[PDB]
Amino acid sequence: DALKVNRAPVGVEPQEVHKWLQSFNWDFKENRTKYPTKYHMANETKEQFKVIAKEYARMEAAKDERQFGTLLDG
Amino acid sequence: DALKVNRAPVGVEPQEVHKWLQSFNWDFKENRTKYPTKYHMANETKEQFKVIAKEYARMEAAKDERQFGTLLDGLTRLGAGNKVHPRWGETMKVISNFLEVGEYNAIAASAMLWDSATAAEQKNGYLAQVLDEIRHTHQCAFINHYYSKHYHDPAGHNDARRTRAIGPLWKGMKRVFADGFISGDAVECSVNLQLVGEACFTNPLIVAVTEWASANGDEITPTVFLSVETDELRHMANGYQTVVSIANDPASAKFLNTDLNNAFWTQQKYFTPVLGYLFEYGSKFKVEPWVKTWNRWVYEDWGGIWIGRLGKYGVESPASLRDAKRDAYWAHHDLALAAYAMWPLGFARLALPDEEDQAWFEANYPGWADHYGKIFNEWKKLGYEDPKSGFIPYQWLLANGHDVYIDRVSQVPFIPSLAKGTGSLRVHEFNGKKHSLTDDWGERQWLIEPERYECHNVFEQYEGRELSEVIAEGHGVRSDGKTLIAQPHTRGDNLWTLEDIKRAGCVFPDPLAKF
Amino acid sequence: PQSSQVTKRGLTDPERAAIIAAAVPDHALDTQRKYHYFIQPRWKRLSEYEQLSCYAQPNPDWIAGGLDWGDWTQKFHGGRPSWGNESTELRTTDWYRHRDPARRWHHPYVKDKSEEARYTQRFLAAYSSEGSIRTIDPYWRDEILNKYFGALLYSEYGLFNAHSSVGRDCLSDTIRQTAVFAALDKVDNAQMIQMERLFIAKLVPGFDASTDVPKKIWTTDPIYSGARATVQEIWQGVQDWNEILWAGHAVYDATFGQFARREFFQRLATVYGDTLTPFFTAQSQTYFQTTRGAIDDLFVYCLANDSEFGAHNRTFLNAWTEHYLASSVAALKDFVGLYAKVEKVAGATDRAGVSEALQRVFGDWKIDYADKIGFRVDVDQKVDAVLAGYKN
Amino acid sequence: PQSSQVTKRGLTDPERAAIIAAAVPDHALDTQRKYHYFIQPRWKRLSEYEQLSCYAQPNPDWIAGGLDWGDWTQKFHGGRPSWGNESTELRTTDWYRHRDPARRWHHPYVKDKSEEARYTQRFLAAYSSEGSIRTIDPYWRDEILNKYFGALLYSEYGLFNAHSSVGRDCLSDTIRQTAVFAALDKVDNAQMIQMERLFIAKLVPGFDASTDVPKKIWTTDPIYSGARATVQEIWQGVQDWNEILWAGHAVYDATFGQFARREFFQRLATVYGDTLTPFFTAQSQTYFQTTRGAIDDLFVYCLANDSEFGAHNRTFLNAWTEHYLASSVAALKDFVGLYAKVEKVAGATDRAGVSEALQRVFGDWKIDYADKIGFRVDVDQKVDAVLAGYKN
Amino acid sequence: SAHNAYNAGIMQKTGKAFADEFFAEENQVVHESNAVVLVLMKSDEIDAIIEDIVLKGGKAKNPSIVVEDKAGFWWIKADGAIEIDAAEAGELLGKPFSVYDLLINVSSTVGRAYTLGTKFTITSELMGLDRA
Amino acid sequence: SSAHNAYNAGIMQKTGKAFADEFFAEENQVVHESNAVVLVLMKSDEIDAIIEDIVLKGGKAKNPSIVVEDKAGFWWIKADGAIEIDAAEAGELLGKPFSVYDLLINVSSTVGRAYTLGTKFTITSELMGLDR
Amino acid sequence: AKREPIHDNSIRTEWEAKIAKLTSVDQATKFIQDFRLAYTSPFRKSYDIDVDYQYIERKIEEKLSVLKTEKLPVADLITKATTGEDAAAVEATWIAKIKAAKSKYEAERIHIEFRQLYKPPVLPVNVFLRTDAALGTVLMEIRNTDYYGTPLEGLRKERGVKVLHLQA
Ligand SMILES: [Fe+3]
Ligand SMILES: [Fe+3]
Ligand code: NA
Repeated sequence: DALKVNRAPVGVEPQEVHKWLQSFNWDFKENRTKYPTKYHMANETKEQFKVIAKEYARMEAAKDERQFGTLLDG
Repeated sequence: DALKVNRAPVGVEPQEVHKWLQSFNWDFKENRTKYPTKYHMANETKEQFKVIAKEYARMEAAKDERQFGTLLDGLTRLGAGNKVHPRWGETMKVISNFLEVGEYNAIAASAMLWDSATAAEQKNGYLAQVLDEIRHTHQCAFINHYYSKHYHDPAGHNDARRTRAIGPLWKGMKRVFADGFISGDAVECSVNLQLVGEACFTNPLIVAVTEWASANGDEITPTVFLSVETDELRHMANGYQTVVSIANDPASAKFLNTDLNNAFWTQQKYFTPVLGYLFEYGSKFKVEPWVKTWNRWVYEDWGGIWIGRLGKYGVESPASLRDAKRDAYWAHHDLALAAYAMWPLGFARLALPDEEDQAWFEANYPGWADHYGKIFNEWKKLGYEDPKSGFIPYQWLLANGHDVYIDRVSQVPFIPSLAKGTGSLRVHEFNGKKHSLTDDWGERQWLIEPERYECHNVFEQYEGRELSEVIAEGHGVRSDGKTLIAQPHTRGDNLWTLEDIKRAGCVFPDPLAKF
Repeated sequence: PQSSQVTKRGLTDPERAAIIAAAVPDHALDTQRKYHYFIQPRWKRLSEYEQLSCYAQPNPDWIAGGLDWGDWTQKFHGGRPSWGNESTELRTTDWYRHRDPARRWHHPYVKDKSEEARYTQRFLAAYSSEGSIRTIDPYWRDEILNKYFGALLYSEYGLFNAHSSVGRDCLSDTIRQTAVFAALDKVDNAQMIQMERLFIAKLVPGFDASTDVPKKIWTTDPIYSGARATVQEIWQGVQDWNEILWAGHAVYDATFGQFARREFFQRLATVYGDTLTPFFTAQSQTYFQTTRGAIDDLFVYCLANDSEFGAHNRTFLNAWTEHYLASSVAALKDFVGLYAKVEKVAGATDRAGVSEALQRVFGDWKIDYADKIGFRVDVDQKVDAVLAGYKN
Repeated sequence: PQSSQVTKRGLTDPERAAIIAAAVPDHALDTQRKYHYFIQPRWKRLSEYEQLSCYAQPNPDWIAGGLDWGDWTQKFHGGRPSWGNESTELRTTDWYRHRDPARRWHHPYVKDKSEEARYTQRFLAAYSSEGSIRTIDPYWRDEILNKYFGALLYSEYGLFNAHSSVGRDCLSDTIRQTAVFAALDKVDNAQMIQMERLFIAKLVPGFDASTDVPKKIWTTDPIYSGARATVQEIWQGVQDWNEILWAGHAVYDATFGQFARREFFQRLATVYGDTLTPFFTAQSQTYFQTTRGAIDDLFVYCLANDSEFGAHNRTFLNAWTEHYLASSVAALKDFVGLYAKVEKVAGATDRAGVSEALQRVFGDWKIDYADKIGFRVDVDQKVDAVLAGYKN
Repeated sequence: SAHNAYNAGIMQKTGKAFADEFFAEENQVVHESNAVVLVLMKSDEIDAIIEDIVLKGGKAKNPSIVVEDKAGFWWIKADGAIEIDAAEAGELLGKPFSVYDLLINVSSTVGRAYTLGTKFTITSELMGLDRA
Repeated sequence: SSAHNAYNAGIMQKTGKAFADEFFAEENQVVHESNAVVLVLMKSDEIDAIIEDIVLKGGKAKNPSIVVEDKAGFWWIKADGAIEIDAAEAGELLGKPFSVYDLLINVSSTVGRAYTLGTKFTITSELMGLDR
Repeated sequence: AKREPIHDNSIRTEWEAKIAKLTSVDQATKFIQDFRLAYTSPFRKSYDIDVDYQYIERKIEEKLSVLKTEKLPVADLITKATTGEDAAAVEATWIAKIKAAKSKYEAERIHIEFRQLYKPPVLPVNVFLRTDAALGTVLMEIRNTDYYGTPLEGLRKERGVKVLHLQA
């Protein structure tokens, strides 16, 4: 209601968003690749490194800062 | 209206917000500083480096990312942390941790300038300075933190915040850039902390030292210290704005020359011998004579670009400068005698000057060989470095009448029978207590302000106690509980233990009992 | 060439590197590589935040928790120590106990605010390009937001300057860091309010971003009469640094400050079509909860429950709370007169809406602060006291 | 020890460093130190963005602007070249001309999004601690926001995958960077929509953050019928990579996308007491304006005004615009049926409010895109076309 | 201008010759100097600024500029003032470079320093005391 | 220990004609199945702590076949079966926030099947989706 | 003389035993005032506990402060000294006292004795800090008047030191 709520500090981890990515696709007749291929087998798999856009950027920027610090400074 | 608007991309630059900062203050009767001060002149000034909170963080975070990239990535991959000459790796135990307490006290001093400021822009600039001094505290900690992880002797790098309390050189550090800043007139901090401390002494202490580090293989300290000083531009600029307002009011200007002279002497009394000792004796490769470093940075550039230029507006050359120049030439050599003689009380491993060092000392300080050099070579022959010798030079000094005294004001050690720097012993009894003073400037400070200077010295606290027991009680040992952190040599073998110290039978006397 | 020698680097110069390598021993001289290993860790492992911060303050043993000994080298005229027990009424067995739960030393602090600084400017350049300001209620924009949200910056500015004496007087390193970071966040709030006003001025012709009207309202409008009196007292009326931190953050800003920022300007922005203000209140409210965690640790974990002085400290904390809560209730009673100038929205600006907003603020404050120091408070009584200033 | 040699570093090993010092000449062998100095700078001086990006694609001279020569080393079965002019109808004198006005190479791109990533999580932990969700209109939260803003993630997701063939087929380095960065921002939008729904689920018991209802609405509800038909065609119905970029960003997302994100969910959040959604739409709208700057440069500066093929390209751009604008107004006509389910607020959700919102979207689009390629459009005609789907 | 060199004047002497001048009566008070000292910590951006701005257009305007290599930083001394335009450096570096970014590696100043627009300046002038 | 996982194990010990004779031997003209995994960690402050206090202690205690070699700029690790690194253990070691995503900042190369499960990173010889 | 350990010795233990027997605010106030007059400042009566008096003073402060919160009404903690005097009257009395001092030697003793008598917990912290700062302002100003006017030989006589040694 307007008065009572859980005020425990929470966020949303990347894996929490990632578990719903598989449901972002929907079925329609043209939903298939545009390029020629010999391989037409079922290939609905899960990726081993759960990543979303925000977490991708955080990881790579962290790598960059250490790399460019070493180059441009040290 | 609901349809038409200028859709050009615009933001708000920091100077756009900053121009309205001065209007953030409002008038009420209690809107004044809480701290005692002699200065009550108009001081509504503008800060030369417009900065707001968001831009402050952006600037400093950008400095940090490059600094920590160099340390945690590049230099670690090179193994640079153990590529430092042992003398300089030991020196950075003292330099970085002692500076750390100066940075930490600068937070509190900058808060007094913040509190005593009357213009909103000035209060804004001093908060940024307060934040910078926090940054510098953690930067100094990070140097010793990094040394603890990668350097061949982490002991003393890893616990100075308690092991520094054992030795006498730490007492003077708590005044030079600490108590001397925060325990006095709040707006006078623009003179002692800023016009003197930041504008004069940070340059040799933080900038010039980085070339000595590089010469001796240390690239960690230049990475950090050079980033530290980038903040000092704003700090110097903040203080100058207040010094101008002081010089412009005749009632305020009549306090400036005395405060300047007291500040210069207070800081140089410790800075000059201690830093000169750490530069020349705590290194293998010398960049230049310390007295030339002092001449370049303190006397010629600071004294000429700041004090000499301000002479056009009533600021006088410090009356104590003559005494200070004598200290610049000899006082660090005097201090080396006390530092080497009382080595078990520190937290660093020391190295007697080798034959190449001795030739360098005598060439650049003629007379050094026949005085200091002969003493160090006699100590070596007596077994200064050998843990089985039972020899510690402090007892040797006493047996030959070379008593060590502690200045009640500056805490700087003084050996009158061996000193070539400025000083003469004055021993006064007052209210049933004996006090030793060492120069004309400190004695005036104590005579006029005795209740400001009641610092206990190591001889008063340790009187009658044996050396090894003081060290053990103060945790001055390595993780084995027995081997000393401090050593009289920089080699990996034959390290001294508490039992080695105990065999010498060194007991602290009362140096004033004979008066 | 140059007049001074080009110093050869010991790291790369072959001759000096060989000399250094011969002098460095082939083994470590100790195995203890944890920087300040003797710090008592608050959490399961010692943190870098603690390693870099703790015992940086060189307190002697006669200041609770200090590891040094003896008197200070130089004191104030008269004898005031550099730091001393006379600086606050509160007592503890160890002033070093405090821990910021966010574990902020300087670098993570400026790192986070730098993200906010740069993203803010990217947001403003896109917002101006979007033209989204076109749908804001002009009366709210011109007569309520510009004037009274602008006036609110002076509350944030006064709370910022209240920390000046705290930054000098407080007795430990972690406390000093908490206070200074909290001070910057307050002056940031005041600068961000002005930034939004300057931003709107670039989008709306005739919109005056000068602080003349906001300052006149803060200093003379009875709507801010109680708030300004309270801020002047917390800032310039006391020097007990624990009283300043408690009265400032745990009482005044937690009650009046939270109502003004969150219940009035942020909430009503989302009923008057204001798509801009929530971006700025998002920052001040994030800063408030971060500051609260550190303020909560100092006064509740450390002081109100100190093994020897907990009840002693609660005696002073109770007395301070009673005084500054009355100030804050009087400030809110003055402030809710601003609802007489706003467009009526059912459930938000009517009596029932304002009542529920006061129930949230006073109710949250009882849970977050009052219950933790044993301060009894009747929430409905405090709500009804403020509502006495609400114009039906 | 170890089986392989511990390699001595030439930078620090004295013996190897001395050998290197003897081999390095005592002077530079050329004075041109500007990396790829021959790139034609778009601005006053060469930028690092251009230095690192331009001519990375190894095009031959028979692809306009290429500096190489000869055929590709390996082509598709049948003869399709690695890259070829057959990939798009549009022509230019130089495919390398495009410049992102934000000058984003990979590092500034992830640097900025990293700031948004970390600040978002700090905002959510503070927002949940603030309890500000308590004042949101529950009907908007449960029946409009959760269901139809959730359904909108499938629009952003489809636009993201429309770039897959673009990332392979497009003919220059700066274009490829623009296309890929735009694709990540779209999938970010869809992931951020789901993040808000999962976040609300932690605050409101009974709130279902599953995508079951949003997906059912996206795939079967007539409110999104036109939008989904358009996204399916732009994503999977065409392979001309310029057509995809233009139809996707310059027509569909610039009309339907901007109305849904900015005029509906972001705007109405600030009339129904939603203090949470504006934080998320702030990012998607920032990403849109950033993408628009690069898309504007590709199609207006470079293609619609190419010295030899400007009018030629406008012929195709006009035909694409006519087709995909008709698709977008049909999408908008379906979408404005959602106003029949919202609580009526005068000037926002009534006929006049929706009309003024459509006038902003279509009016801004005429200035930002249509006027620049010579596409004639009657704004009032398109507004009245959409308003035919609005229930009075 | 060799009078601005790090090892100028007394710094050339060693041994007794140095001590004789160091302790000379006329050198027991400070001497007013019209110079400024600027320290720049070495980095990619700073080394480019030193070579193509300070040692070119900088020294062309102020021929008294002396630049010395001090391992980890640049040592600069000149008569009157030293200026660095961040806008000029930004054109040189090819990346965003405000006056705030310039200060990232500006380590030390001996003199009166300020920022005016995109320009950083350290000057011998005593602002607020000297005539405007 | 296990010398068969060393960088210079087997044929790599030989030089000259001896190396060529085995390199061109008939049985060495087809690949041979290996149960090993190879993990590469680029050197850094965080990684060097993880190598010394995790991989060379509890790591090799669980998997005695682990071989670690110094390759100047990176660590070379080879072991039978699998290699695992728990980011939670590293975070306790470093005293700062350290998720499994932060652990991957300096994990350079993998020869084998790699994945993250919770806070643990693992590279295994198992062919997931095919084995068992 | 042989000093005992720094942080744990018989002097501190013996004084902690004396402090534990204080049972009233009045008794503890007399205890702490007598202690500060006897063992603190350059005008103390005795240096016999010099390396221990600061820690012992801390323990006396802690005892008096807890006794205050246990026995005194809230208003007394804010507006009264534990001597019973009105805190504001104490401030006005001692500010007027130091402003009437005819020399720095008179002014220094007024400031020193004020701290000896009214250092917290005797005076409320807020009142004490106000007065201490006001007193320090006057003391600093009169001391920094002709700071170098009196030669050291005259300063030694004005201070009243017994000169034990002057190096040639
Ligand atoms: Fe500093
Ligand atoms: Fe500073
Ligand atoms: Na297929």
